[PDB]
Amino acid sequence: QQCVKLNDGHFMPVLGFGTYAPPEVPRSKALEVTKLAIEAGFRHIDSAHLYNNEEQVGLAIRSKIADGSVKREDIFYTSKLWSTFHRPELVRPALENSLKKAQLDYVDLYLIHSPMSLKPGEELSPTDENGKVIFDIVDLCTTWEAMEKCKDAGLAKSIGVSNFNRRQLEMILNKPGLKYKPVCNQVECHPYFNRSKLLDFCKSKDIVLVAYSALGSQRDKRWVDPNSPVLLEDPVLCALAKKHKRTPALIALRYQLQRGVVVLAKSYNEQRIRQNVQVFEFQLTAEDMKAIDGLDRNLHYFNSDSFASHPNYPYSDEY
Ligand SMILES: NC(=O)c1ccc[n+]([C@@H]2O[C@H](COP(=O)([O-])OP(=O)(O)OC[C@H]3O[C@@H](n4cnc5c(N)ncnc54)[C@H](OP(=O)(O)O)[C@@H]3O)[C@@H](O)[C@H]2O)c1
Ligand SMILES: CCNC(=O)CCC/C=C\C[C@@H]1[C@@H](/C=C/[C@@H](O)CCc2ccccc2)[C@H](O)C[C@@H]1O
Repeated sequence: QQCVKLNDGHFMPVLGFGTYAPPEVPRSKALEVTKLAIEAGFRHIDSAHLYNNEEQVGLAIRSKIADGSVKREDIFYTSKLWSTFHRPELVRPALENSLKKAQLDYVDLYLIHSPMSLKPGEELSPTDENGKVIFDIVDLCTTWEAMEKCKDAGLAKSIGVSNFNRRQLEMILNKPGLKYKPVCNQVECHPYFNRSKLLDFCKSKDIVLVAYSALGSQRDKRWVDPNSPVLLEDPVLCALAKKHKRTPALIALRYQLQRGVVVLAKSYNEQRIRQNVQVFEFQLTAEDMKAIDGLDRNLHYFNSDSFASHPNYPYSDEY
């Protein structure tokens, strides 16, 4: 397992474990799978306030340190600030609670989960009588400045963003008095949505692209595009799998690794968890890479169309 140096000087394992699982999955599973992930070789763990699993994931991390398997410095742990906590005065308090939940002194990375602000309050998804999500209006530069203060204090080793498009990134990059550039931009990235233009832009600013839904997505009927094709069923990925004697998932992950993208992989299956670390055991040829590049269809699995009205909807621009 290799790492990538952040514009922070910090190192980020290029292979990360995705801890999100739908609410139907017992909260107890997050604890077991994260430990299995660690034992399998994962050193980068991705969590968030939205996942409602920080206590478990954090406990899983501390259990692996306690049993002497790893050192805190060996694990790269990240959490995120939910959209209902974008308001400046709510940022540090959010990070501290996340730290308390995980029982950690610092988070390796803290991200602004999404540029789309939501009504502050208790609800993760505040909605009106019509089931419509209530938006909020916040200057993300102030959210970022609060983010910087958390790094100043040592609560976060690095800080970055997620789901930002070029315009939104430039906004932070061009902010006067900027103290810290985001070390990354975690976005949806897979062969059907390879984000080539955004990727090249991020590299030009020394911002690493971290891919999520890299194995497709979990395809939750509540949140996925019903008409979207199944990535792991792709005939090209499957042909490549056969050629390399690997799996479509391994092919999709390796693709990201070779174009300089940090890849996340969520699995709550012990055998698939262990299979996923095999992404380091082989490599795709330039022609393999070329064929995969051609699969891009600007497809995002998240069925967000109903939020395109949000002024900060990231998918309104080319990239
Ligand atoms: N910031 C954001 O907006 C955002 C959005 C979405 C996700 N994320 C993060 O990124 C992670 C990954 O994204 P995602 O949740 O869409 O998941 P994903 O990694 O695209 O999910 C892959 C799905 O494929 C299956 N899988 C895993 N390894 C496999 C293998 N070797 N062969 C065949 N199937 C395999 C898994 O099912 P099994 O569990 O059955 O193995 C899993 O549900 C999340 O856990 C989360 O931490 C961030
Ligand atoms: C467009 C790019 N994606 C983004 O920014 C991130 C969108 C939020 C993260 C994940 C998408 C959904 C989650 C849905 C959450 C909704 O309740 C709130 C969505 C929302 C609407 C308006 C403003 C902020 C958030 C669900 O838990 C599982 C599924 O994965």
